[PDB]
Amino acid sequence: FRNQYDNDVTVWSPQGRIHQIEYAMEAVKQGSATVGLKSKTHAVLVALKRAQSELAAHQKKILHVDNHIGISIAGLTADARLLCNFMRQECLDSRFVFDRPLPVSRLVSLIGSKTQIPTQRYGRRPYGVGLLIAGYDDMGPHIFQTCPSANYFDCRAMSIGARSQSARTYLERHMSEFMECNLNELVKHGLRALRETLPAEQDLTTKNVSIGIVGKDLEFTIYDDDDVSPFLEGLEERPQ
Amino acid sequence: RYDSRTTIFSPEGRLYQVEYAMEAIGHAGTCLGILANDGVLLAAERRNIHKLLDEVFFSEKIYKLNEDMACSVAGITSDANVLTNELRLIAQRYLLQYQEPIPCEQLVTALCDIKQAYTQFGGKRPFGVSLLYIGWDKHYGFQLYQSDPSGNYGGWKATCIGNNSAAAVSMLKQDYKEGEMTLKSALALAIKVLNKTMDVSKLSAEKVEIATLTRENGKTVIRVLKQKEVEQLIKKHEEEEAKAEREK
Amino acid sequence: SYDRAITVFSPDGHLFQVEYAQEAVKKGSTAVGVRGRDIVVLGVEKKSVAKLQDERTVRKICALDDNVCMAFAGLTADARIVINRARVECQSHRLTVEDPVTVEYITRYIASLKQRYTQSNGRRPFGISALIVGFDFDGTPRLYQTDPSGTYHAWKANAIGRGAKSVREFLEKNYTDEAIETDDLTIKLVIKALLEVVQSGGKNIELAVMRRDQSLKILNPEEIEKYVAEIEKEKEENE
Amino acid sequence: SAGFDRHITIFSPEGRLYQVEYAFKAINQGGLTSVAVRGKDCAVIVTQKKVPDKLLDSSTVTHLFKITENIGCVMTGMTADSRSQVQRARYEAANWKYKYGYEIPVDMLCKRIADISQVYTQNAEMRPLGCCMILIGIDEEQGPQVYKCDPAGYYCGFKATAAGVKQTESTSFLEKKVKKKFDWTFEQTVETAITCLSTVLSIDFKPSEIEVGVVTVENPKFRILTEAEIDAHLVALAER
Amino acid sequence: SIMSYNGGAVMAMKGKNCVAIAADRRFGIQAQMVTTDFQKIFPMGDRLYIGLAGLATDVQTVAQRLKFRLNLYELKEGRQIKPYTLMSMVANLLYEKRFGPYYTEPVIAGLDPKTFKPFICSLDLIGCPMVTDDFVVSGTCAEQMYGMCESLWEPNMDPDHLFETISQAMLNAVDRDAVSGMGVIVHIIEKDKITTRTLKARMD
Amino acid sequence: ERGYSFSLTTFSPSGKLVQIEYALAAVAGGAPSVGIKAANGVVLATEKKQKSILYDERSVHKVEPITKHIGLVYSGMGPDYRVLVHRARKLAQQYYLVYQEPIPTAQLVQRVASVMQEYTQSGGVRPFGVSLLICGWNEGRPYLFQSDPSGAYFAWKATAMGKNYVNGKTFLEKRYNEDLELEDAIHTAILTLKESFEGQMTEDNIEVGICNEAGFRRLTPTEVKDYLAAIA
Amino acid sequence: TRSEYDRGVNTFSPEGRLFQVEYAIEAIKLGSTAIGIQTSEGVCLAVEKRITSPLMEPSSIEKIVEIDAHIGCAMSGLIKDAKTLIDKARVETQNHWFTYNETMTVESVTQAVSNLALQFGEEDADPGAMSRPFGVALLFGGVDEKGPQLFHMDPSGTFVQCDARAIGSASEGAQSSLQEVYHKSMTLKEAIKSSLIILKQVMEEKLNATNIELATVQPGQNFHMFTKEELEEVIKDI
Amino acid sequence: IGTGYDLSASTFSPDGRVFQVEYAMKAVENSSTAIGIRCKDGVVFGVEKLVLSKLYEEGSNKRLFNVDRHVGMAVAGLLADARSLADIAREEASNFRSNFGYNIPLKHLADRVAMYVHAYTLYSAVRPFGCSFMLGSYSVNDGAQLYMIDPSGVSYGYWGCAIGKARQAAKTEIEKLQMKEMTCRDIVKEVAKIIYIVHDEVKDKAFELELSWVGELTNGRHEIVPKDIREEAEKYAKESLK
Repeated sequence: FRNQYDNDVTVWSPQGRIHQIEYAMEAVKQGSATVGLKSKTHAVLVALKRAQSELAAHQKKILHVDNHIGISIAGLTADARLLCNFMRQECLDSRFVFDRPLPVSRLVSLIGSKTQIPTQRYGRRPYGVGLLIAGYDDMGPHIFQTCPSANYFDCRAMSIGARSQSARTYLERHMSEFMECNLNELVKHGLRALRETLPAEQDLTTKNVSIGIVGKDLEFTIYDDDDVSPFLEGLEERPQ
Repeated sequence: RYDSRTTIFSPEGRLYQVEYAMEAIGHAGTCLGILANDGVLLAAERRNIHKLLDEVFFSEKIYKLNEDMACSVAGITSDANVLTNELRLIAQRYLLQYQEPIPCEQLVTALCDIKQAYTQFGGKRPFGVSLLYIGWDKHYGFQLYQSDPSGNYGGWKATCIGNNSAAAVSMLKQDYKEGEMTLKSALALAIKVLNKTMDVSKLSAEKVEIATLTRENGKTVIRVLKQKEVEQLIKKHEEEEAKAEREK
Repeated sequence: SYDRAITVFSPDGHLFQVEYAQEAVKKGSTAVGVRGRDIVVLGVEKKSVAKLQDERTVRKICALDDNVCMAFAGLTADARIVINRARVECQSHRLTVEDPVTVEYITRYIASLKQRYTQSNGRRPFGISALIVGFDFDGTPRLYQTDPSGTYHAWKANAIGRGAKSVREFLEKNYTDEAIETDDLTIKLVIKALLEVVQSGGKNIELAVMRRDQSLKILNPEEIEKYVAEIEKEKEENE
Repeated sequence: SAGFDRHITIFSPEGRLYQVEYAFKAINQGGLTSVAVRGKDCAVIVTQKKVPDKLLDSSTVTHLFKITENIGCVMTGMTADSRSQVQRARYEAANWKYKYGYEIPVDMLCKRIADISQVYTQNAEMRPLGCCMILIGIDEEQGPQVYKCDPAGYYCGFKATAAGVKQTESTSFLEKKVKKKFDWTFEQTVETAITCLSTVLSIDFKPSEIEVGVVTVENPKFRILTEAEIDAHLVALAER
Repeated sequence: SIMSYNGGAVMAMKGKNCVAIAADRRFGIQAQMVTTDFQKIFPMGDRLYIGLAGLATDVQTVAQRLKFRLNLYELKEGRQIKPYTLMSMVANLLYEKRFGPYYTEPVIAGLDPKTFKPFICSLDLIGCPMVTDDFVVSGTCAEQMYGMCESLWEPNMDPDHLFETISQAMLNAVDRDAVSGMGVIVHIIEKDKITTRTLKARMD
Repeated sequence: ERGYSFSLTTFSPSGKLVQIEYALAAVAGGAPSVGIKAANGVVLATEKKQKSILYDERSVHKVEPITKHIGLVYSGMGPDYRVLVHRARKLAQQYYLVYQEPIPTAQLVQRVASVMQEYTQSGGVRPFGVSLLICGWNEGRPYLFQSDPSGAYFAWKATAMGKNYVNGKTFLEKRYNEDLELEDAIHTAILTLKESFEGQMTEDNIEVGICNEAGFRRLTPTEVKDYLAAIA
Repeated sequence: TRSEYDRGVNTFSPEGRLFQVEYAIEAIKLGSTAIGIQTSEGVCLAVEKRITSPLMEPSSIEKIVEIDAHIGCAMSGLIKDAKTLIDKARVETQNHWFTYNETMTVESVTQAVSNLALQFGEEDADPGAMSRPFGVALLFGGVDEKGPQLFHMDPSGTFVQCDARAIGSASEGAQSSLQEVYHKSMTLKEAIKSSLIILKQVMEEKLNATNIELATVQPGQNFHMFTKEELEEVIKDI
Repeated sequence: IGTGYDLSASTFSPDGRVFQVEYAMKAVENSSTAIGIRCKDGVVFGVEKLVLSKLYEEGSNKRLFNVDRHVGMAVAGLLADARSLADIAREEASNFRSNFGYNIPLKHLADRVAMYVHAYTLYSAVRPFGCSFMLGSYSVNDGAQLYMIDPSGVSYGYWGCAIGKARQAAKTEIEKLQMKEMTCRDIVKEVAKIIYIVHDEVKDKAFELELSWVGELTNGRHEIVPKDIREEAEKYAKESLK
């Protein structure tokens, strides 16, 4: 087997790749799609909730870590949850020692440092969770996407997960309004993005969508079926 | 297959590494001990005396442990030395803690627990050494125990371990009269067993290593048979064999 | 493949090392224990010592505390180690709570010890199954079986080791409420179950009886001949 | 027969440690060569310099270094292993000076660092630092010493030694020179080293392609022979 | 005053090709009297005996760990322990706990196993080794026994004379102190016989 | 049999650890060394021959003293021999500190055997590829021991290991007698070095140390040259 | 060639799957069927005994246990694995009743238990912990400040609020039946009747008193496991 | 091909080479291209950053870091590797300042970071840092230095070097530039045109240029090129690239 080079993260391919890292990268492609948008003063995280069966609740994909910073997970439940407790502990430690919120860029930098150790050292499996980070700090809203290759990017938007290329090309079609949009406009743009991800037979129902919005004065608040109801009342109809 | 580290279980349940540690004792020197009415002894084979060994030693296969504890060794030399040192440490730790010589059964169980711990876990090769402890205790007088690299043990009145051990023990049990041997008859029986089990027409006293344990005058004395004594015993058994064959 | 790894699930969801250790008990020796109204009995097949073994140190049945006993099937070194650990834990439990250890507590400790020995590499599972017996403070007869998988279970009368299936079926067909009315009836049942597999009788069987806090004495080899005379007498009596 | 060449801690049949020889061959992999010659009261070290381009800083690519103020060092092989080993040697020499209050003799420094490399090759936690060492210095009542250390931890004093791709031919030339039993004065030692390098390389090098270090009794400081003096020495050799 | 917490009195003596060791038998707390069977003299061999002075329980602990380590050494070597090794061994046993010192001042005496030359030694609380060619005492009666053994001892003293001298010295020295007394055990050991006695002194 | 010649913690189904045997094979390929116990002392020697006379023979010594009366020689790996010397010195000096008495050579051999067999306990650490020859004088008796990579230790009236050890052993058993004298012991040792020296021993080509009632001392080059001339 | 990635939990498939975790998931189907249903009046837990021998003591085999008087449990998988899980859950509930002196919500119960879970590949196992994924699927039900609540726990550490979830050997079929047999307004009595109906349709043998263990948790009373007479009463109707 | 020898970094080759560091070489050569040039009174850095998606914000994955106030950080390879190496280097500089009380020389920092990256090269339980990074500084009493340190662990001194898929290409067109005399003002132009010519437009398009420098022009302080000088450099590029 020529793929004896993908059994641990500590071996390189003959062509200079770490195939285990690439498999971890592709792992988050399995999870459900999730797209985020940010305005002049407001950043939104909208995700597509999934359920094991219709007789049970949908899997939460938007996680609250601190009043100003919020995360969205796509990938392994275990790794994402561990990253979430790590995020909460670090945000609290920052609030305790500096009395200031953890910067989005600094938080994502420590996330990268934490998740690089499994990539570099034998032992812990690489953190195979795609994280969408949306928060607020001195220069306004930020959207940070932390790829499971222990890499992160400052993005205007990103959709990570299953069939996320459709949302990616939707946002590629629709940059020109993201910067100047208000809450409702950006929310409807994100909903159209997920609807692009979602196939024809399915639609963004109340139980299907999860919306998280942060801003300058508005904390990272996550909406649910009853809470997403006013935001989806302004939503248009699917252009089918 | 299932011949990897000892912490494995064959589908039939066998511990193959422990099994090999068992059969490895068949490569060790032959040593036996038997229980007499008023005495106990250990007979051992000096398999390696080529020409130039200084014999700067008190006994090679037989190792003393305590004023009351003595054993014979059969296995790898390194594990042999480690086992003897741990035996001394445990026996004297018991003496210091309890101000009484350690019972033979208790010390035997201590060694067996260590040996099991060396095959129970840790990815360490089990001690490939089988021991024959000889000693006295006020609880059961004279006792002889046969250790085991597996970590088991047994109380025996006649037992041989080493090369050609199966035939030796078979004939030994064929010719054992329990409860009615003194030290002299026990010595004669051990010498005959050595005659039958060694690869020599006439075994030399140099190849033979005998230590006898006996309680008298309120104290237990452990002595290895001196060269004069062992040669006298072997010559007596030799003329006894001559008597047996001339009568035959 | 998936067999030579203690902590690796098989594709069909089996820890094959654990099941192999469990199967290692079936190569031990038959040990059957029955709990009665006021008695608990332990019947084990004794290896006939050839000519020289000292039967005093071939102990198959051992008591963990003055209120609990146990017989084992499996490798003797593992049984000795677990016996030492479990009686040490009984003493430490009496240190912590001052009251006699209940059978449930000691059985749970034994199961947890075996389990912690079968959840990591570099630690071979204890390949022994032990039948825990004893009376509680209120003198209720309880009997427990511990499995090398690290689990325990409450059995009214169970058998382990080789031929344990035959003894199990025998007990199923013969265990009655009236069969435990008297101590002698429980004894008759247990010797019958023993001779089901060890048909030689006489020797090669060891028995221990625990009544309501008598600090059990193993039945000595004078009334095993008497009790087997009784067994043979009842046996020619119904036939 | 074979297949035992995978682990440093595995004895092959016939009791041959393959991986150590693999490291010895890795010494040559640097592609360079070095020689050391000792006189009555001097010890000259010279090594070749290869520059792929002018783009590099020649002042930092020196291949010979200074362990302590009177102990100099030259080495070859992998340059990363080289710098790690010189760092370890300097650490050990400083520790020796701290603990024992006087400068480390060359023989003891070689012995201790060879013990370190032996411990490296005895346990399977270490790649055995595949770079060979040559150490020079002056000691009272014994004079100049030249010592060589190898990844196996084998150390020995040399009247003259060599290393690199041209090890065997350089050693043969050294034997041919030492069998004549001549005093080898300081300039004579230096010229023997230069002639050895030039002939075993067959290049008749320009003076800018060699770095030279020398320690003498009158100059116990390990003096790195500067461009002026190496020019004097080797162009004098040219005309001489 | 730690010495006064239990007290004691030991003395060692040698003569011509023989050794004599004597020790007190009293056991009692710093103020009250309890028993008279305390063992301050201990057999480190057929001709080796060690006397201990210090806290009673500290004395017993150091004696027991000494016996453990000495049997370890005897099993490791197979030879009788030559008494200078014993003195260095006891010095190490005391010193290895310098920051946790056992407030115990022991003493040893014996003979050389080969040439049968008697040897005695003295040890300090923190373990200062010391050897004398004449005599050595330890306990609470150090001053009196020191002085009167200086005024009484003679070199090259015959075995019967050795027993008489040790008996008179120890008895008339213990007549001068109270916390140590009420029975003294005397052990004279020669290369041929070991006569174990207890001289009749006052029971007071 | 091949799947078991790869670790030190797995027993071969028939015999024993194969890595120990391979370490022994490494030992048997080393520099020949011969030790001889005479009536009044002991002598051990070895060959220091190496190509490239450029090598400084005085720089390293194969015969080293452990204490004032204990010396040792090896056959096999060099650096492992140095490490063994270091550990032996530390152990002997620990014994001296504990007992304030020169360390008996039997205990030194036992302790060095324990320390080398320690490296054989677990995997990831290879056993020493070196066998030791221990010379010592104590209690009016010259002691000669051999320490093994396996941790085994045994006594020897006169032995020789390393390259061509079988021929040297045959020579010794055809030469040695129990009433041998020290000078004749040195003569026999140098002859044993000779019969397989392959290249005309010089004063520095061999290295010989001697121990007696006056402690242990490695012979100086002058005495070595004198003895070589006497044997011729 | 999957074989290089099933060996060990710290491996990633080319499809990014955790094959060890998937095997642990499938190992749930080795356990007996457990069915829990959530109703406004409470939650009831129904399980199969799978008694090996009539001589067995039915009290020993535990398919439903109590973590606290207000909460209930159901198991499917290894007995010892679930034993450690349940012991940790009880220790955690007493930890909460210590720290906050309150009854801790079932979602937080499954949170803490899942925290003990999904820790197999964690470096904090140096003192000693799971080197292998926990091999039992957990069914948590009870009443808290949000009324009756039932949560299903996945050996991977995932949890989901489920109105009616079935775990064990017949999880697929029992779930399919519960899909159409469940209504939101179902009463406790009719819910338990439906649950035993599903068990009867699913279980390998006939339903008798020794084939089913039954549990109920309502806001009024505490955790009640149906006794022999209560089991007979609830089974005589069906 | 070395199969059976390149599964770990502690195993040599029959030819005597660790294939893990060679594979790290291969990975670096399969990475982006970064150039640096040391001027008369400072050093400058240039990064060719590919915008993989316009969705990415500008300044994302910033690659010209600054380990210390007077020390920059250019790097090519893995961004996670780059950040981890930058973090350990920053901790090293902070420890040097805490223990020794002054700024860390570039050569000494390079030696320490090379030793640390070697410590990850020769172990078996870890992997060598498969990223090549640049060290640049300007000290008024020491001078200006530049260093390239690859995963092989060798920290050599280069006047101005490049790393990436156009290593030899950037060598060819940086050799023609004369270097030692002009300062940052006349060196930023050359860096800009070099970066804009090495990049391939038919394949691997969509790149932006970011720049940073250290020197007395900002008082020996590393910082990104000011927006005015940045657009001026871009204008010189578009004029010169024609």
